[PDB]
Order: sequence, then structure tokens, then C-alpha cells
Amino acid sequence: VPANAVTESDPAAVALKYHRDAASSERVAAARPGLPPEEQHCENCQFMNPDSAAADWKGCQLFPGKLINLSGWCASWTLRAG
Amino acid sequence: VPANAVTESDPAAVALKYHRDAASSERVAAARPGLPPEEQHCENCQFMNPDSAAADWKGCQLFPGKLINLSGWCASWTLRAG
Ligand code: SF4
Ligand code: SF4
Repeated sequence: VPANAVTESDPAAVALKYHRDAASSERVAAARPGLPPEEQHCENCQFMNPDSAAADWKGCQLFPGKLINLSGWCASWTLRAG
Repeated sequence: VPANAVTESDPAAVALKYHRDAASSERVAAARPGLPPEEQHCENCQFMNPDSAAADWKGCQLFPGKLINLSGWCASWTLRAG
């Protein structure tokens, strides 16, 4: 929707395996540590920028100037510190 | 040197912990799998774009339009497939 939203065809997105819907991602296979794969989303990711965008479209450290979907996922998923 | 070279102060670089010289990085601590930390550099990283730039300054999938140093390192280090 937002013109600056990261596309799944964007080369950097493809490299990272980003998907607007975490259900379409290889997260169960990646088996990244921190939380069960099913629980892994941009919403609880360390690199997500909540002070960026509006609504479901917040920002991400790996995609400067662009917006990821809070329900998405990518291979760099890291549980938000706290 | 190249105007498009990724700076260590660049926000995305800081997030990823990128360092022009892999010796200045937290690679021994990160203990990423694939090759001994000492052996980890952009030169043997999966996301490095060799067909981009010239000399020591080649490209990287995580830094679109920018150039990383082949001797560098960042937390996303992944041994080049092959
Ligand atoms: S690093 Fe995190 S916030 Fe960014 S696209 Fe990936 S899963 Fe989402
Ligand atoms: S992902 Fe690889 S090529 Fe890119 S800055 Fe990092 S260590 Fe270097």
C-alpha cells in the first residue's frame, strides 16, 4: 500500500527472504532461535522501527527509507531485546 | 574512499555491526557458524556482490547502492554457498 513499502521482489528483500505475510516465509525451516517460528514476526523483531510509518506498516533497519509489514518475516529475524 | 561506501556510522551499518576492517568487529563473540571467526570476511560472504564496484570495494545485498570493503564484516555474515 504505502509507496515505500518493501516489495517481495525487491533484490534486498529476496536476499533476506522477506515476506509481507510471515505465513508465506521459510521461518519454520530457518528455525531461528528466540521464540517458536510460529511466533516470529516483524512485530517482535529487534530491527523493527516502531517510530516509523503508521499502522501495520512500520520501518526496518535493514530497509532504509522503506516500510515492512508488522506481520511479515525475513531471515534476519532476531527477538526484540527488551 | 568511494562516495557510496557504507560508513560505520550509517544507521543500518550500526544495526548490523558492520566494520570496514573485520578486525574491529564483534565476530569472535558473534561466533557465526560456517568458518572460524578469524576467517569471516565480506570476501567469503553469501550476500557480497562481486559484480559490483571495483577493487576492495564490492557491493552487498543488505546495502543497496552502497559499497562494503572486502575485508569487512557484519553480523549477517553467512558463508558463500558455492
Ligand atoms: S529484520 Fe525483522 S523487522 Fe526487518 S524485515 Fe526482517 S523480520 Fe522484519
Ligand atoms: S552481509 Fe556479508 S557482504 Fe554484507 S556487509 Fe555483511 S559481512 Fe559484508
